Amino acid sequence: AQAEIEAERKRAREELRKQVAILAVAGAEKIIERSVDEAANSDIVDKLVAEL
Amino acid sequence: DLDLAKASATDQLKKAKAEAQVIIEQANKRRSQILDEAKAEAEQERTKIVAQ
Repeated sequence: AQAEIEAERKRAREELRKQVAILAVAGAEKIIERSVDEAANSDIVDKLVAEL
Repeated sequence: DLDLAKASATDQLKKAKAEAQVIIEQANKRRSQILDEAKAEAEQERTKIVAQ
């Protein structure tokens, strides 16, 4: 009975982890969409071609 | 006299042996009741704890 309860508590935390991560990246996508910059875009390109 | 005495022995032994078997049957009835009641009490604790 105590093993059954602790296991469901551990499941609830991993469930809650599944909930935030999806909506977090789906929000972070919008930070790109509203915080991307052409100098930062050029910074990405110029960085990777220098280490390709 | 000797023949009667030997037959009286075999009655006494056989009767005691049979009484031992019904003594054992009643202990099995108690055992099977005590363990079934243990399971039926324990489940009503587990369900109460997990519902809590």
